[PDB]
Amino acid sequence: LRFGEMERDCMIAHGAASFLKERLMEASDAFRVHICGICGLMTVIAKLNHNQFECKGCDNKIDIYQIHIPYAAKLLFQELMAMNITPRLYTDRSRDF
Amino acid sequence: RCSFEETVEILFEAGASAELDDCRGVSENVILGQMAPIGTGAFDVMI
Amino acid sequence: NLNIVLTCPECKVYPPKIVERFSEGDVVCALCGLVLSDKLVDTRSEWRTFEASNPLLDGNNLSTRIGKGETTDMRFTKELNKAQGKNVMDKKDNEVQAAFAKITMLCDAAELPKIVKDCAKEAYKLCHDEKTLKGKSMESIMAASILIGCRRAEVARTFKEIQSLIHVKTKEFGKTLNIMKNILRGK
Amino acid sequence: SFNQFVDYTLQDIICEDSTLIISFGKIYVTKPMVNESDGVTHALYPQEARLRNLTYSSGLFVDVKKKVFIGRLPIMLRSKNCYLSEATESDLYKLKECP
Amino acid sequence: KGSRFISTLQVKLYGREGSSARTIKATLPYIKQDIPIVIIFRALGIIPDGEILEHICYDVNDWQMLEMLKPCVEDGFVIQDRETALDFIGRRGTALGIKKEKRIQYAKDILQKEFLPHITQLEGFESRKAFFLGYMINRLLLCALDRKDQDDRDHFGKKRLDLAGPLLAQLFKTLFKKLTKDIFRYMQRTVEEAHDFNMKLAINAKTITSGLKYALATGNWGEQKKAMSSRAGVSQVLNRYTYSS
Amino acid sequence: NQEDSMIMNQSSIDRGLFRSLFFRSYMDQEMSITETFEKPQRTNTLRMKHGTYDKLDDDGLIAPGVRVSGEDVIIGKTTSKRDASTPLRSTENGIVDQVLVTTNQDGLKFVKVRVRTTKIPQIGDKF
Amino acid sequence: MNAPDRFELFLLGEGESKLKIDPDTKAPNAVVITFEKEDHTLGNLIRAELLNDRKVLFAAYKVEHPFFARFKLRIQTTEGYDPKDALKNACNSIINKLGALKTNFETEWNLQTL
Amino acid sequence: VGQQYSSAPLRTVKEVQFGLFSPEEVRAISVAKIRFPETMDETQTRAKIGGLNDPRLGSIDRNLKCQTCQEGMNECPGHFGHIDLAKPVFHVGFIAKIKKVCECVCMHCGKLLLDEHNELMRQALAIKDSKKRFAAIWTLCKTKMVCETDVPSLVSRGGCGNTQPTIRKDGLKLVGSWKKDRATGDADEPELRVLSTEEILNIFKHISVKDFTSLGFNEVFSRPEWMILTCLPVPPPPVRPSISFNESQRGEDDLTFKLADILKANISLETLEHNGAPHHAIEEAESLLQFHVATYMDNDIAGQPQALQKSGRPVKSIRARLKGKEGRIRGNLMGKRVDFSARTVISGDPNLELDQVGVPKSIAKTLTYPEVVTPYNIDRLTQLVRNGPNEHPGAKYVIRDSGDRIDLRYSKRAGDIQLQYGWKVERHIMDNDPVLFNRQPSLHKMSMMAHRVKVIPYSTFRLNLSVTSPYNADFDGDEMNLHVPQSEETRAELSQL
Amino acid sequence: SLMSCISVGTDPMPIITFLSEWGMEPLEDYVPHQSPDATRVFVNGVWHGVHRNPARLMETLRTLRRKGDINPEVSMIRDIREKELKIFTDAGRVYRPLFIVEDDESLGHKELKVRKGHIAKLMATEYQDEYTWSSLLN
Amino acid sequence: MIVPVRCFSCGKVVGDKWESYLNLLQEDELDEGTALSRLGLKRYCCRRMILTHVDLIEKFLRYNP
Ligand SMILES: [Zn+2]
Ligand SMILES: [Zn+2]
Ligand SMILES: [Zn+2]
Ligand SMILES: [Zn+2]
Ligand SMILES: [Zn+2]
Repeated sequence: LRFGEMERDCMIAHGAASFLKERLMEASDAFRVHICGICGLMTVIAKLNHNQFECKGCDNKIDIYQIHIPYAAKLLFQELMAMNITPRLYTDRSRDF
Repeated sequence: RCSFEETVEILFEAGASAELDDCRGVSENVILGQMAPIGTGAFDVMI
Repeated sequence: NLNIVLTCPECKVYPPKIVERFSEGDVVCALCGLVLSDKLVDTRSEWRTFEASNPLLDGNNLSTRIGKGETTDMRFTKELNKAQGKNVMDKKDNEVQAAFAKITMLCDAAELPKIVKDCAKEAYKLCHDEKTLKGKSMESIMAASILIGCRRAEVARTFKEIQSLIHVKTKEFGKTLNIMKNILRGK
Repeated sequence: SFNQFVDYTLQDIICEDSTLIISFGKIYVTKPMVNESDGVTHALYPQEARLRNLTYSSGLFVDVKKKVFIGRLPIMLRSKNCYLSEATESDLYKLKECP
Repeated sequence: KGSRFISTLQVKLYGREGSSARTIKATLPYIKQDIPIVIIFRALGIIPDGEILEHICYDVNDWQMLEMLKPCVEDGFVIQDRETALDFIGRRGTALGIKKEKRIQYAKDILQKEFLPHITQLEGFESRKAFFLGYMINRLLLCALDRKDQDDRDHFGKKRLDLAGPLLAQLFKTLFKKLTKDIFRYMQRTVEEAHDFNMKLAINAKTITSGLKYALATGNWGEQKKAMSSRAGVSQVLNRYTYSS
Repeated sequence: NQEDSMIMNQSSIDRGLFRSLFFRSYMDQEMSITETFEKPQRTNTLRMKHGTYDKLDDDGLIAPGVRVSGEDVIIGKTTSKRDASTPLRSTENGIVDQVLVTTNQDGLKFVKVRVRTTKIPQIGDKF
Repeated sequence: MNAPDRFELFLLGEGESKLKIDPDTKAPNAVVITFEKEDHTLGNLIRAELLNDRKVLFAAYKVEHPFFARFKLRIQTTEGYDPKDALKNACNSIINKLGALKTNFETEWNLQTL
Repeated sequence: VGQQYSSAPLRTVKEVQFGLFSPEEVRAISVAKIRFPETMDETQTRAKIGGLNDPRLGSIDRNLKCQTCQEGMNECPGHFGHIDLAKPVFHVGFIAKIKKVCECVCMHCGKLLLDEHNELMRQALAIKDSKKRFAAIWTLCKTKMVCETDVPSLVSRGGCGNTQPTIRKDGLKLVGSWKKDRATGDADEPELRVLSTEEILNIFKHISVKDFTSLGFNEVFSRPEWMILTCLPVPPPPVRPSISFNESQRGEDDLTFKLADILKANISLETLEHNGAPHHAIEEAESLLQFHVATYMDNDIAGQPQALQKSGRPVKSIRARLKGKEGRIRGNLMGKRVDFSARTVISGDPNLELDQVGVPKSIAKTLTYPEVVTPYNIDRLTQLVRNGPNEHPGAKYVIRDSGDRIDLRYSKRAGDIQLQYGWKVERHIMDNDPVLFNRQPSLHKMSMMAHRVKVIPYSTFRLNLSVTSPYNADFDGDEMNLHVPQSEETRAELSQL
Repeated sequence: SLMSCISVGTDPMPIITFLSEWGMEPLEDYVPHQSPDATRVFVNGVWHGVHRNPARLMETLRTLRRKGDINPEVSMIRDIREKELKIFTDAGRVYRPLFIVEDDESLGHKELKVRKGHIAKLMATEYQDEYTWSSLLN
Repeated sequence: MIVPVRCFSCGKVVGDKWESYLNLLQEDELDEGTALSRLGLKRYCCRRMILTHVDLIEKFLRYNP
């Protein structure tokens, strides 16, 4: 069933933050993606068995992160790149500066 | 701004001018499916 | 090497149907009674007319053909209809297309059935390639795709009558009757 | 409105820039026909056409000067052309059509 | 009957209450501008002022209206003959190179077949059309002088309802035309071979039958176009839940 | 019966008050690549359904009297042998009323299976 | 499709006894007897008869929901008088009257012609 | 979530650095090369050519193969391909931007039209917003159409007094007018020419760091030279899926079609420049590659729509995907179809408590809740396991440590069952369970409220009447939604808030 | 509505003809200041001329509609004060039936043309299940 | 579509009374009102059953197969 825009706002109104994440993730879109620690892209080749990862063109074999995002999100980001836009994802609020 | 009317263009103008997103917005945490600075996500619980 | 399997893991049987389920999905074995993935792939839900395509010769793409009433094509229609009409000259574009368009004109006129009327036109595209004593006349092998096209039901033939129609019912029809017997015995 | 299209409008549509640089004359409309493979032309009825997923359409013949078949015009279930237009009550029940 | 061309004409009244010289202009099809009424009138044969204003104002004692027309004359006083009035169009959306001659005919053709197409599309009916343009401008000014209200858009006796007949008619045309044109194509190609009658013919069979079907079957009243939002769902599957429905 | 709900005499309902019939008809059609009505049995494909094929006859059609439900297979189709057969709609269930085997112009095998149920006024039924 | 079976209105299932006696906690000498597969017909008849006893301080009943055929009967009696006996007595008084009703009716019916 | 372990650390996204793909990085990232506009067939033989969707990208037919990453059509984040265009092409979303940059920088030497010398310019350079800088600087030097050699402090700067063009948008191109030869050379008319891509490239490649800074450009994440598409990224199979309706033919996607159109338009161009080059007759194919590359991303502009008669026409172009309502962001990211919901007609029940909700038995049996096997419950839980998914106080599925799922309706795991501690028992929604019940439209906090469950017969959601006005419902046939919290914290958040 | 119908379209020509045979001074020879009290006639949006004494024309026309000579569908509007007479023969005008009240009745006042005698003639057809609806229109 | 056996509200047998009612209309030449009352149908619940029933079955029977 549709848990569209409006239903979300109510949950935000109640302040029900965890429930909101379980609804928009754990029920529906829930996907795991590997990310380059350097260029926030989904360009990591996932070789789960030889622990081999690689980013190529970044040469990351060490600096790689795993995230939990909704598959629709993963699509939006990929479709952006498809349009030459880079949605770089970083795993630290401590902004560079 | 994505979530409202001028989605595509907003992203373009944002990509063009290298915008950094804090990710401290409710609507932004929803897109990434994480807890947001809402009631339950305004404090951190530790041991 | 591509190996794809659903083997339960716990009690390998090598191998048995695991169910498609009705609502839950995941194909749990009636053996170890475990799970495999989450499925999440509805094949019944194909792209309707509301994007899907059923190509029989190569791969269909399309270009231009603008008609949306937003801004008039006028100047731009001729800009793009000429520009796409220049491109259908680069690498032997004509031949299969000419054959299939002329094919749908000769059958439609005699009202040949689409389901098997189109079936024989696929046979022609298999016969136009391969080089086996065709002594090809275009019209000749067309009377083969006029016979197998009428093979759907006796729609217009009475194939002899459609042979007696128009031109070339004799020796050139003989070359063609042979080509069909050779194509049928070709595995 | 449909009887006006069959009887008049339709004949008027044939006569315009019809003559070529071949002229078309009177145009006739038979009662719904069935052109099927493996057999004769059959007289179609509303009921048969609804069950078999057919098009209740009739012969549209033209008189070409230098008689000639041109398409099928789906008929409005009760116009001058439809068999039901004249059918009686007992007839309708026999054609499996609600009176 | 026959084709059913829709080319609206617009007599505009430039200038609001109390502006400097309220001018009256008109919007023609396939022309990238507007032309003051006096000019179209002289282009129709009616040259002199007053003979023009006799086609508009139906009383010489109505100085009020005749006064409003004064600034109209002012525009056209640049042109005094049928040739220049046909020429003030300089054709239009066709222009650049051609000098005269070519353009004048484009104009004649427009005032014949594309301008006020109902009434008559023939040749020698200029006075009938001129008189109507007048009447149009009279109705325009009647509402500009506050003598008569604005036209009521919602008046039902000014609206129509296209049933089975008229719709099928539109379609039948398009498909009968696409037919007649394919005949011209199969007419060609045969550079000779003498007889070529058997080759032609039997086309109308399929083309018309699929077009009559496809529309009545879908709701797209256009055949493979759909870009024509006539697809608005004419021909819907019949309601059958209750007798009354 | 507040806010536009209504209490109904269950006893009248038992006597037939406001019962209705409900027919729903499913339908299906058919170079040397032809579809066929039949009772499939794998080979070697395996693309089949959860539904029960046991109620179907050899022609791939269910006979009238047969009572159906859930996802039961109403028409069996096959084309080496990928299934493409219309089961009954998941929530529905009733009794096969009639089956009809026709020919659409292009010598196609046409099949309409009608299914009948009787719907009795229940608590959520709108009046 | 969620409708219960019609016989669940008078046929006790598994682990359902006609009666369930639970001592009330509010008052003294008070008892809530749950009736299974019974409706107003009994509930109201037993309540009314229980009110005729001059040693009965309280007696009510209630179908807690129309969906399930079951009711509760609360009874409170004077010290020393068991509510269960009050119940019995009621039940008996009920059977007697009905007994009389039966014969008196049967007597009049015979005296009738048609 | 449901996938395999990883030695990679799990993290939360904290920043989103937006930018543009350098034609260098597109190649450095890519794995494909894409030569052929065909898809699968090789003399009929089914597979996939090194053209579209194949060389190293994801797959179809349930094949694990995918850039040595294995995993298969699930957990394969699609991988990006590569595709080199002949003559560089403009990007539809940036045309608008590209004019504004051209009108703001002088052609040839690629310098700003104004320096700190102009006091109006000084004020505009102090502003700290990409939006405001680039807009203020534009409005301040769009008028000027001469590259000043000398300005009063006369001071000296960039030397090349060439006249600037007055740029106008026509279709997918930029045409400019000049004003030169001082009424002696020629006679009167300007020099109307079309500004090609290769020109704009050099200009934008030759502008310096501090001219980027002045404009909304990072130099690292966005250089103006990248608003122009040299190298085009190819989106993997997961963005553009396949599979059909019958099962004997293709059944392809729209994006793929336009990508094939891009390739044909690109191949025929490379053809003319190597073999027979008929000069200014080639440009008729460049604007086609410009049209497809641009149309692949947008098909509502001011030019002309798209194909094809059949399919879903006109096509989609990524724009249509992302676009608000019924598309990604609106109908996929911030509004999803969630699991564990239920909908029915509602009715009044006056014997319910305010805070309850009558859930019809059937819905209770379908809706599940993942509770953890615990000494506090084993008895109750084990008992449910035995009641099975066809009796109300039962259960379906039983989860373990690893992640196996023992379907209970199919044969599960042997005889009397032996529940182990830590396992999870998806158990039917029982009485008193917290649930989020709502009626749409949800324009309130009141439209979304947690209720105590009460499992009843018949198939209608039954609610207390006093709860009527906050959902703004009545029982004329109103339907309502139900959601079941899945976590132990998530329950707490419904019964506490 | 229950009684509404729609115009199907008649030929305009036989009326345009009939007009100029009963006045209808053709628009070619119109002298506005010479005939001020004159009414201007319209057929299907076209101005076909002018006509003094439109009052007699009007009655003639309505009688021909009611006798059956001019198709009943055809609508005829006389805006007396406007000095205009518009005839429509267009296809697609919604229309409805009405009783006629023409006061032509010597035995007192204004009355409906239909009478009790026409009705027992109508009900006479009903009982046989020759007086139709058309016969009430004719 | 046939006479309802037993009225919905009362439950009194009503299916056995249709031909009797039809006869009292046609031949006896009575008014619906009295016809019902002579059949024992005194109360409006058991009365609307017969008065309101449309014997559609008589038209369904006219279909040949
Ligand atoms: Zn990297
Ligand atoms: Zn197993
Ligand atoms: Zn992968
Ligand atoms: Zn310069
Ligand atoms: Zn009754």
